[PDB]
This record gives sequence, C-alpha cells and structure tokens, in this order.
Amino acid sequence: RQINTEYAVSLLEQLKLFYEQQLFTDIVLIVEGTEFPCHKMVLATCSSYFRAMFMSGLSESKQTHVHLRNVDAATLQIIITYAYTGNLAMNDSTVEQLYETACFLQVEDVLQRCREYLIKKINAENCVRLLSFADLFSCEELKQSAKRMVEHKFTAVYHQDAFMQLSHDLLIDILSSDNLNVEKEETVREAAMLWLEYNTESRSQYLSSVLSQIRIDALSEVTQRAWFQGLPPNDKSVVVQGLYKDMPKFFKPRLGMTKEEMMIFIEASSENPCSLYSSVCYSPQAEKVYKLCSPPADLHKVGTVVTPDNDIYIAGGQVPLKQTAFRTVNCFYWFDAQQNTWFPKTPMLFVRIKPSLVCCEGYIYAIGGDSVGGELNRRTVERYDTEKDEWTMVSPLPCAWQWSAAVVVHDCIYVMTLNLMYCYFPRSDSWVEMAMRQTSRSFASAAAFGDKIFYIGGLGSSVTVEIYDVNKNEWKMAANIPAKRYSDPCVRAVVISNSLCVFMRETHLNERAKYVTYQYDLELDRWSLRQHISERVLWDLGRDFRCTVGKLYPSCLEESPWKP
Amino acid sequence: MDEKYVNSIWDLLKNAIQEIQRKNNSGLSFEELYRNAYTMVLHKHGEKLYTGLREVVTEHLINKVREDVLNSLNNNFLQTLNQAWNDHQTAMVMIRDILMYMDRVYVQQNNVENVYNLGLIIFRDQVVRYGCIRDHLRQTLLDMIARERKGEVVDRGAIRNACQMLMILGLEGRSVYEEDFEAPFLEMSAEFFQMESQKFLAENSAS
Repeated sequence: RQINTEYAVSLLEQLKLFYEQQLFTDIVLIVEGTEFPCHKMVLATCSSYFRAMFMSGLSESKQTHVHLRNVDAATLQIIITYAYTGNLAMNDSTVEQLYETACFLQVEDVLQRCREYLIKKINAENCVRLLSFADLFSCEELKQSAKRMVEHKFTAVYHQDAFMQLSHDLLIDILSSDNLNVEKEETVREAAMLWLEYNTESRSQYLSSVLSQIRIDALSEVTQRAWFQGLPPNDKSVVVQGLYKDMPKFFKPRLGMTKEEMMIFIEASSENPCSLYSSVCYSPQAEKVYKLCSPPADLHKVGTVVTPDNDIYIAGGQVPLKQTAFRTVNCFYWFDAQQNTWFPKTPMLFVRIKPSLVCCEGYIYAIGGDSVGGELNRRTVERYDTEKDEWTMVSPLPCAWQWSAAVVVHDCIYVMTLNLMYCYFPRSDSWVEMAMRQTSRSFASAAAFGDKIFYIGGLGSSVTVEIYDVNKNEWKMAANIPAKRYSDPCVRAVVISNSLCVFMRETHLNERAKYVTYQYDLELDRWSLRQHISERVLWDLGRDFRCTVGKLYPSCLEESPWKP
Repeated sequence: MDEKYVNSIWDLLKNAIQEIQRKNNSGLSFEELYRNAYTMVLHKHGEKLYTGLREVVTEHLINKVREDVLNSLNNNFLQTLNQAWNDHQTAMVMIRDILMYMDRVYVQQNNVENVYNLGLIIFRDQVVRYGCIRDHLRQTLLDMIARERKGEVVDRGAIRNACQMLMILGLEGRSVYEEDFEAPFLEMSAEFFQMESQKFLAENSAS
C-alpha cells in the first residue's frame, strides 16, 4: 500500500512554504543572471543529474554558487516548482524546451509526463517537428508512435518545410519503410527529388543511398536526366555510377497501393455467443468478409464517419455498467487503418446515443444523439477540431428531432428528420429552413452523392425513395426498389464507385436473411443488379448495424474464420 | 558536424579523464565534460566513445596498477592492492557519473554492460586475473591464513577488505570470488584439518 498520507501533505506544503519564503537555502542556481535559491534535497528527488552534481565529490560539492548553463529560466522554474509542488502546468508551446531541460537534467518523472503530453499532441502540422525532436533525443516510444503517424501524414501533405531539414538516416528509414500510404509510387519519388534538389552538393553523397531504397520502376525512367541537370559540373563518378547501379534491390510493390473501396460494418451479430456484437466488412472487389477490431470496450450505439482523407472516427455510445445495464459515455476514439486498433482521442462534452457523425471543412460534426442534458436546447450539436484536438459548440438546430440522419453537401450540413430538414451554414453558424417532405418516414439513412440527397427507406422500412436537389430545393419521387413481397428489407444508402448503390438485406417468411446489392441508375431512375452477395461468405449481421464507405488494407486485416 | 570537431572533443575528454585518474580532480570542470558528453552522444557516436573509454581505461590500468602491484609484491602487497582498488573505485565514481548519462541511452539500445560494470570487468581481467598476480595473491593469502590458524595473530581487517573487494569484483554474485578464494583455501583447509585430526587421534583420547 502506501504510508500516512496526512503527514505526506503536511511536509509537502511546508517545503513549499520554505521555498517561497527563502530561508533554508544552501545552494543557489545561477542561470543567465537569475537567482534560484533552493535545496539539495528537492533537486535530488526529481533530477538524476543533481545526484551526480552534489554527491560526487567535485568542486561544486562545497561550492554554494553554481552557474548552470545551456538551460532556460522559465523551464528551470517550472521544473523546480514541480519538484516543490508537483503542479506540472504543461501548455502547448513550452513542452519542446521542457523536454530539452528534462533530458539535460535527467528528470525521469517529468520526462514521462511530457512524453505522455507529446503522445497526445502528435498531429498533422507537427508530425515532422516531433519526429526530428524524437530523433534528436532518444525517445523510441515517441519516435515509433510518431513514425507511424508521420508515415501516413507525410504522404498526405508532403509539403511541410521542416521535411527539408531532416537527417539522412531518418529519411532512409521513412522512405524504405513499408507503411507508407500512397495511391501511387510516383509521389514518394518526387518528394525525394525535391528533397535532394533542396540543397547543394551535400545531397550528392546521400543520393546514392536514397535511390537504393526506392523501387527500380522509376530509377530508369524520367527523374534521372533531371538530376544530371543538377549534377555538379564534370562529376564523372555519379552519372556513370547510376548508369550501371540499378540492377539489384528487388522491385516490389508497396503497401499504400492496397486500399480498396469497402463497406465497413459495425455492431454486427457476433458469431460466438460469448460476445454481444462484432465488427466486420464486405469487400465489393475481393468478394470476402474481413474481420475488424471490436469497438473500444464494446462501445455500442455509436456513429461512424469517413473524412475525405479516408479516416474513421467513433463518437458517442454506451458501455455496460459494472439483466439490463448500460451507461452512456462521451469517449472518442480513432481507428488505425494499419495497426487494426482504436486509438483514444479527446472525449466530447456530453454523452451521446447513436450520434450522426458528419465531416465538413475538416471538422467532425455530431448532430444530436440523445444527449444527457434534456434542457431547452435538447440537441447539443458540437463540432470537433482535427488540428487542435478539441471540441467547439456550434449554432443549435431549430427543432428538436429524434432518430435523424445527416449528410454533407456543398460544404454545408444537411440533417434530415421525419418530415423536416434544416441546412447549417458553417461560415455564418446559422440554420435555414429547407423543403418539406410529403411522407412521414423515420429510421432511415441517406447518402450524399454529388449535389443531391437520396433519402432511402423509412418508416420495418420500405422501398420509398425521395430525391432532394440542393440547387433546386425540392423533394421528388423517382421509383420504388423492386423487392420480394411479404418481406422486410433493411436498406442502407451508400456511395461507391462513383455511383449510388444500396445495401439491402431482405428476409422472407420462415426464411433466412438474404444479402444483395443494387446499382441505382441516376438518369434512368432504376435499380440495376450490380452484384449478388452469396451467403457462403457473409452471414447474418443483425438489425442495428451501420454501414459506411471507406478504404482499408486487406494485408493488415485478417479473414474472419466462420462457416458459410 | 565534421569529424575534426568530434575528434577534438574526444581528445579533450580523454585528457580530462586521464587527469582525473592521476589524482588531480580538484582543478577540473564538470559542466564542460557533461556538455561535451552531451554533444558527443547526440550525434550518434556512442560506439566510438565506448571503445575509446575501454582502451583508455585498460591502458591506464596496465601502465599504472599492473606495474605498481608487480613492483611491490613483497612490501605491503595486499595494502597496495587495496589502495589501488580504492583509487580505482573513487576515480570510477566520477567517471561513471559522467558516463552513466551516456549509459542511459547506450545500454538501453545497444544492450551492453554499464561503464561501472565495464571498469570492474577490465580490472578483474588485467589485475586480479593476471598470469602472475593471481597466483601470488593466492599464495600469500593462504600463507597468512595458515599462520593465523597456527596460533599467532595477524591483521584481520585487511582480509575482510580483500574478500569484500573480490565480492564486488564478482559484479553478478558469488561466481568469481567463490571459485578464486574457496578452491585453494578449501584444499588448504582440507589438508591442514586432516593432519590435525590425524595428530589428535594418537596424542590424546576421546575425553
């Protein structure tokens, strides 16, 4: 266990009193002309450098004035007070110098805290800076976790200025890695070319190594004469060298070109009765069913969103409290497309049940979702910031709605309910009244294809389809999906292969559920049979399962072993 | 940076280490060495520093304590050995402190023994386990313990210092110290006690 806490607090606050009131100070730190009167005890408890500074036997053992150099006054003051009061106020700016002084003074505890701060602060705009920082100081855990987030993010942006100022060893590890996420192998080629041409002949010796990590499908085509233009004059040790050099190193395709348009399913019927629900996916091209990681702490009643950058997020949901037992939590998670795991993120402010997650302008919008408040503003609409990793409230929606769906069209949020629709204008944070539907239908989903909204189904569900045009602002009927009579189809609207397809599972009387998808002809207003899902690969999923459009890697994921 | 800068830093660090080992650690700055060690390992050149450390330490031991022990193998051999061990330990304390910071990154990635363990290993290999010092130390310890067993009193604190020194020299447990000390002393005790029992059975009775 521990020891007496009531005296632990008394001594702690009294040492703080003896620090603010400078009485029992035998050693003072001289940093850039700033006096830091303190004790040898407190500096010893935190830092592992002062233990080699005082109890070492050097000249400073008896000297009462030490001139600590290559440090910062603010960083020293916060470190000293942290050793004195433990309140480590970590902002978003001074953490860089905080780690520098923590490593210099070898203070293990603050090193772990700032590493825990940086493991949460890793994002898009500082991935390169943190990796270089993680390369400068040995922080392998941060270095590896950065590298993974770095690997995906460089491929996406590949335009940050700190990428040019990187060590040769770091670049070789980044480029030769098999975790890059690229639609083509040519974007990494030009990224290396611009990095090599960024500086003078100091990149010439590294050019013999950077090309040794890139595949040979581009080491004989264009971007070889371009280097000859940029070659130092009369250098005959490079042009001939690269002429006969690209024989070895085993051309092999990378892993980033292995993303296929797949239908991600959540809360599917668990195969083993020991678990409540599971998550699976259907492959429209591979015609197989790949398993997915379980929702975080079997998070049920959640919502899914896929950003244009192909990122999966989970918000809302409830966990069974420790027979009916369920408690709602506002936890937020992010799915790793390669590690097959859900990385936790900043939680929301209010708990939600079945929230509608919609992405727009890089912000994740969660509209409604049976909030816990229940006050006059029983909607609690709030967006998420993907660069600052925080949540910001938005303009409340006019009318309280339940069991609603939302889509994004023309950089605007379009949320749909039983019969009403309101469009949110993110630039002014306002809501405008939209067209009114003539049919009262709920418990349905909508897919945003182009500049039109397709509300498919509604109430089991039915085959009613009401097409809404943003430019026309009107709801019109197109047709009804031809399905077997005396059945209860489960419609799922989704956009795939630049076309509006439907994932409709139908069940007949005294018969098992049948899976089949149809391709809706936009100009002909007819659902055509695109593909029939055989039951030998896909089993029953349930009723409360959700579907979304996204891309996943079949290599990182594993096939689900289950009998037809 | 360039190879000239790191070579100059290592040369200055080596000179400072040698000055410390020469019982002249009073007029020497600690912050400069720590910063020099900071910028040396920072550039991912810890292998050269570790290799240079081992060469410098073993050269100093062979030059200084190997000659000193052999020069005074009969005039306070154990006292000089203990003094050299104490000098080696007190010099290594500051040597380890600077290089423990180097060790923190080095041993957690390169998976090697620490500099304090490295100094104990090289001291064991070059001093205690020498081709001539080991037998001389074994013979002299057996002689004095046998004389003590004979009835006359000799120094006893030095023997406790010697076994404690060898116990620390084990560096892992009681592997080296036990075999080096017990095996000759067990045999010496076995013969001495066997003769003692043989003498007692004829000169006395069971009363």
